[PDB]
Amino acid sequence: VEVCPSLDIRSEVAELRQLENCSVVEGHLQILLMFTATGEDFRGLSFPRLTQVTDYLLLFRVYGLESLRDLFPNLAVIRGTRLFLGYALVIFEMPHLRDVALPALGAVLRGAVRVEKNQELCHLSTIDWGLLQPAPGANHIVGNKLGEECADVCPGVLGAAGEPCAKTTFSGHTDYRCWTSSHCQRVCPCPHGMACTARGECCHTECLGGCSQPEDPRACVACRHLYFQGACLWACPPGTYQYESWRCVTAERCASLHSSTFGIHQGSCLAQCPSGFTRNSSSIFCHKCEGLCPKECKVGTKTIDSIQAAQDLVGCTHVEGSLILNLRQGYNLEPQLQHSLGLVETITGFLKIKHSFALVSLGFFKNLKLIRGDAMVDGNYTLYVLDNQNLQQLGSWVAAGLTIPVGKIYFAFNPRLCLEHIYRLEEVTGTRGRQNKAEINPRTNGDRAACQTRTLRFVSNVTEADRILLRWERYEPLEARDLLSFIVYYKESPFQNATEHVQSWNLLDVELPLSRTQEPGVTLASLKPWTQYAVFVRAITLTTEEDSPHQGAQSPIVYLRTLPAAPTVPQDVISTSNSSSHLLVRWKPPTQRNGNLTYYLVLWQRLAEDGDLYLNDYCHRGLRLPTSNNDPRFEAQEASFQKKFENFLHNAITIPIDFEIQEDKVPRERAVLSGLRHFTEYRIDIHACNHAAHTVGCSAATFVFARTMPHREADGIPGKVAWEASSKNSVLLRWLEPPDPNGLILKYEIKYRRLGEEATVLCVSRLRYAKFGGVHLALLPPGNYSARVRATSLAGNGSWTDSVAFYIL
Amino acid sequence: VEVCPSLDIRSEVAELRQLENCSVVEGHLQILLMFTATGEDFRGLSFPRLTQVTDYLLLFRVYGLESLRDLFPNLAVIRGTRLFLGYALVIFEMPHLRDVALPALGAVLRGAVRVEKNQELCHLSTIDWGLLQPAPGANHIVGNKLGEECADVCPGVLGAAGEPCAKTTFSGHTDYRCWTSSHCQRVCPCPHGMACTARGECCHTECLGGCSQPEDPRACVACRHLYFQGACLWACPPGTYQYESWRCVTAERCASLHSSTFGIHQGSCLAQCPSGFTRNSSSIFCHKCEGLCPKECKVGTKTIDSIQAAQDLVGCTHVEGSLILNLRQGYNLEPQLQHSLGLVETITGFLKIKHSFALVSLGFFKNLKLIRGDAMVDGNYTLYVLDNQNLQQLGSWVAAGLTIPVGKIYFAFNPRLCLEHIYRLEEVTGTRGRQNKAEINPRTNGDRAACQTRTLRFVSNVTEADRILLRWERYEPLEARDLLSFIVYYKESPFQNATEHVQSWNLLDVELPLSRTQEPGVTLASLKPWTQYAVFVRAITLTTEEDSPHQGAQSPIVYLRTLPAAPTVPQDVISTSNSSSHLLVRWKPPTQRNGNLTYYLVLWQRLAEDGDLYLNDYCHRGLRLPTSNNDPRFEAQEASFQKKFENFLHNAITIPIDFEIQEDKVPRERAVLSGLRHFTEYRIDIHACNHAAHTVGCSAATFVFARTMPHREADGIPGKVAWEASSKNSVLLRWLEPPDPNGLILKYEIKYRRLGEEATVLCVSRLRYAKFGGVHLALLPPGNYSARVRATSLAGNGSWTDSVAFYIL
Repeated sequence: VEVCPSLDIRSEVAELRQLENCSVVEGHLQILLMFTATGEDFRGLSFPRLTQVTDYLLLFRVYGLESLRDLFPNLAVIRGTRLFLGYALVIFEMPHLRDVALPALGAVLRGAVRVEKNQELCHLSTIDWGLLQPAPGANHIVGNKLGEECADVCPGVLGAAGEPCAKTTFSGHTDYRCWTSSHCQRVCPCPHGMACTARGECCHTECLGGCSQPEDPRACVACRHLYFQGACLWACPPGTYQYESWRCVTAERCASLHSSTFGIHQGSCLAQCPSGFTRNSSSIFCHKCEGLCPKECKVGTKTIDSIQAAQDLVGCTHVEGSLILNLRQGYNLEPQLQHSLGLVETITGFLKIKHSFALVSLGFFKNLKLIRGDAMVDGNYTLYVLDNQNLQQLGSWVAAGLTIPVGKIYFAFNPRLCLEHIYRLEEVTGTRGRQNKAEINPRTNGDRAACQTRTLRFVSNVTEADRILLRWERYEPLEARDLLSFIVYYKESPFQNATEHVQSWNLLDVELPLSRTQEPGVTLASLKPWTQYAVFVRAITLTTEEDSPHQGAQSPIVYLRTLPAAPTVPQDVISTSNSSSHLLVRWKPPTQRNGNLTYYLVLWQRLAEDGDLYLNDYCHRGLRLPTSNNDPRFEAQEASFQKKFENFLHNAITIPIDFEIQEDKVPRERAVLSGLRHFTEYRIDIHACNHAAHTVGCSAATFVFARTMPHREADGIPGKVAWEASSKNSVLLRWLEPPDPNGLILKYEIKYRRLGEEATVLCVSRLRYAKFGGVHLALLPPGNYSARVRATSLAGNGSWTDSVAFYIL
Repeated sequence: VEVCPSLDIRSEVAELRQLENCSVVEGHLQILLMFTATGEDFRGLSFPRLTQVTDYLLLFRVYGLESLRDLFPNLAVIRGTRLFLGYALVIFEMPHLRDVALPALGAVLRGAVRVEKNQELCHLSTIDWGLLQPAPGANHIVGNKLGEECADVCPGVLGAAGEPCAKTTFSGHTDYRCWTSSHCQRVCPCPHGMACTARGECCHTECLGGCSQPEDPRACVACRHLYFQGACLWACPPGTYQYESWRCVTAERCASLHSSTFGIHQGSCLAQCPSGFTRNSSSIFCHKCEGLCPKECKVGTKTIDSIQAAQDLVGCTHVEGSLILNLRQGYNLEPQLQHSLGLVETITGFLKIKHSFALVSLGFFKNLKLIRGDAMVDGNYTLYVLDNQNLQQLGSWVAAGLTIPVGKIYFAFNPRLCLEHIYRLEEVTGTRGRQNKAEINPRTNGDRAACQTRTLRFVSNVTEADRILLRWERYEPLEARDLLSFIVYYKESPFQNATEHVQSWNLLDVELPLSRTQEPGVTLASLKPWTQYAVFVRAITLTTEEDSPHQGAQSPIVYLRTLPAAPTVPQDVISTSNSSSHLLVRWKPPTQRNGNLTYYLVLWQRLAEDGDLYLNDYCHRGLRLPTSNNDPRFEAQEASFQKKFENFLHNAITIPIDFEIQEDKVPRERAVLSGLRHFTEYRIDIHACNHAAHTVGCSAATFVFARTMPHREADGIPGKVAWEASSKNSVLLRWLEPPDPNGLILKYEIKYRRLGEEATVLCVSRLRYAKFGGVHLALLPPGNYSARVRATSLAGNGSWTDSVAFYIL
């Protein structure tokens, strides 16, 4: 019945009293921030006549509210046309709340239900939103009281208050459905979407929530689809039109309800027609737009100071007022402004542009056509461009596109706006005799900048490893004085796309020589080898004469490439041995390729064992034997030291040409070395390479030391150990040295023992063995003895050999 | 004998051949980067006559070098006057090296020894640097071959080559000292610092390394302190002077050895006198400087493009040439340039300054006094200042400090340099009629900028929570046209120190109104509450007239403070209960104080237990009982939701004014609550506060829920359980309810059993107990029975009571 628009209530229980004359809310109902409220105030407060909310219901921090069983005892239908971030029912941070208690709630047509952060509210898990919501899968009910902490008691089940009611399943829990401990959900047997009554018989289909009589559209308490004159209908009668997607009102009635921009397109009296539809003065029909929507925006004198300030005028076509641009802190604002401004076609007031240090061009007014100037600046000025430090192009809204009915233009203190553009604008405007001098006079605008940009062509280029010399043709300063100097912009551009005038570039001044020959030239230095550089030049040609054509000149962006140099040393060289005659090497590409990497030059050299291990006794002073490589591969002073030695290595180059260095070339970053000796150390040099036949050469070495795996039977003693007895209790035992041991042999451990007793061992060094060709045994009891021999090499212990038996008498 | 200056050898074994005519090196000997070298080349190469190196010895990547026993068989003394980063002997990354082998090395007077990354070099740990170095604690010997991997064999100990030698301790290892397997260290018994001979008798004290005859200074092979004519002396004879800290040469001899800037101060013929000493044309004595050192620097035409380019001229006083300044990319270069330039007093050539976009002032020439202009720019120009976009002050090198003998000055295209400074410079120079017009004419320099800075005083200030209104006195534009507008710089400065003109400031343009009243004014907005802002204003007053005094005006930096507002909600509230009647609360300060925090308002409210737990049976459908608080304290859609509710709370304020809210004020960020009930829940609201008597008020609540600890004996049943028998086998057992249970009682578990058999239990709800005041027992065999009762509350189980005995017949 009553319109009752969307309303918000805060801070006062008395403020709640604006719902006495309310029946259905044509919006959203918000109740929030109730600090000075107790249970006594809410116990005696009720709104029984409220029965429908259109948009959504929000409750937030309403102190002292125990339950909603008294506030909304008849709230049946929540339309949910407009959603609070997708939620039609929000109950957030509500102390003293215990149960939702909406016994008369029939359905929620659209929207999710969010009930979060109510540490005292429970009695929620005992209800199903399936009968209420069409999709109760979007509900977000977390943070409340623990479900098992409170007993979700419905009037049935146990010895509760009284008569029970129906039970339903929501998420596999076929349990009783109850709102509170006294009132439970009204569930009646009939197909979905049909309100019922006290008798239980479900009413007419168009009914929603409840009804007074069965099978009667006029008896509905809330029309499901459309409402009109106490009747429920699928669509409005032909004499009416839809409103708020929930009621029917005549064209005049809905026109009065919105009392200029409202429209009734497609059977719906909306506040504004959507894109492509508009109306001006005819009957209230949103007809199709021709090619665009002529949106009209009204501002008195809108001052623009940034992109956001101009974002208000987006989509505007006819501006009813004046514009005052002032953009000093921005940068590259042309695209953003063109996004915001540029659909404007007519400006009723003046246009002014002051102190726009960031406005390179006025090209964001492409569709600007008319400046009527009904309201104009003091002194009778319509276009007022003043103090623009760098404004060159002035845009393309010229050549009969413009017309200015009344007022004069005023260009002052625009140094980089040469007078040809302003004179062209005056010519195409059609008003020339309206103004006078001192308004477009020179000495303030038109100097400095150029009008006709000439072209300077590079004559000579020389490229070095870290230096580029350029020479362009000499450009005479036309006018005699015309003090000029060139400025070269050079930057590092990996690709062949670059933009002029814009920082990223490197600027370098060059004064031209005073002669006819020896063109200006320039020598860029400190450039990385094999790097593409974008270079161009520009003439400054600043002059002070009154009437003179500036005619600045510049050059196209040209891309040059420096000569390649030797690359850096390979990094992280890892060597391993998976066999007794093979080596595997891996590494990483150099940190500075300095060209196109082609391959890696790998050299390996066999290293002879040091003479230290040869001539000395090893029966005493044992050492830690070397092990084969098994690497798993499947502060300021120190830094200065490494930096100095890196600078030393920077000048190191390599010409790609028991001790014999063997070389190979490997395309990938991994190498396999074969044909190596067993248990012999090798030094590996790895140099990254590129096109070095004509270049300085390959990189420097990154040598590592790798030892191959020992052989299993390289220590085996050839032949059989021989014996020679003597009459003086001594015996000589002779055995031949192994032919190819693991590097070298160290000692001989001979095991001898008399038959029956324990075993004895003896260590003999190489010199002692070679002195007599074997070992001597003396001062032993007579009898039959047995002896065994074994060789020991750098790899480790050898293999025992066949025993020899001798006799002593 | 031979001078043999410091030399570096690279890349060629033949390049090593520059030491045949060398006896003592007057510098450092570097041997590095020997790629194409094998052991055969070095086996037949020796330098027996080299016996001393002054600075240091460096070896780096000399392939094929096995030992230095043949390269330097007589190198005895390393002076170490100049150190390679503190090291006198460096051997880095040396493949094929096996042993250092410096048998004749006597001592290293100064410097550490570094031997790193020699995977094949060993035979180092068997030597002591104590007899060689005065402090062998600075040695850095890591990364070589493992000490235990190779046998440090000296000619003694085991069955080595031959005659042994002495043993010494270095780091607690009293072991033999040996250079190689054939030659060991020469150690002779005598006090330190005394060379000995083959006989072993230590020679004269002045001897070092070795000697030919004992007790003879003329027999030394290398003089320890000073050398002169084959004699070793502590100091030079009076007819000579020191050189390189190692020899004596006459004044004429050392003058010829340095053949202009050399000096012989304090008995040492140095290449240049230190700070405070200099000589010009007299005898070669570095006398004391008067107040500064007149360092003279010669440059032809030095072009400066950055601070580093000007750092060459540091410390220069008399510049012999011309200077061409060009600083376009820098910022705030005045201090750095004053550090570099500023000691210059005379410039023989011209001075030119072109395109210096970063040169605000010429104040970095404080000591500049004369510009002779021997070499001068074309057109007879000595001072050539051109195209300086923002150059105002021109420095303080004026007022008779300057004089220009010949040439003219030329100031052009300096917009921000008003003509008064240039005219003053011309007046103090003394040359006015030398020049003419078109060289200091207006229309290029002197416009835009001001000369006499006026003062604008703020008239009115109004401060709001997030808005500041200012009004300053109206400044008429003197000259009629004089188009002017004010610019206000405002920034957030916590303290009262700030610098003008410099970005950090926020710029805002203000056009002055066209009237006599209503001073210009400005309204800064979007400002944080209770934040100090530095504000000042500046008049632009740009004009185009020929002869007019610009007379710009600005205002002093004034600091304003905005009004305070309510603070944010306290964060991270943690509540706990350490007792049955106390609560402890902690939190954190608000993220935005919005003033000076004074205290926290803490409210607590007792929460009654929900009526759900009262009227329902608890013998079935058990729940999870609540637990007392024991907290240990010793996506886009969600974010938008929280943001919207934070915006809702932003307008929430709190006036600092079974259900009773009790309030308190706490200065610290922690509160203690006492006098609470046992096992009763409490809601705690915490609001940060500040001076809110006149402000909008305190912050919003941050309530938490806390339950006190349960009482130990609150469930105890008062009195004694009574019994009443009946003739129909039934008995009634009555017990009184506990007076103050933990919240509420839930059920009664009564335990009864016949004497002899097992025990039985029975559950009774509150309603059943209250129906008859107790429990009933029926249908039991006759006999003497005993029963016990217990109470159960929300906290948990209670305490058992005294039993009651009854009889059935």
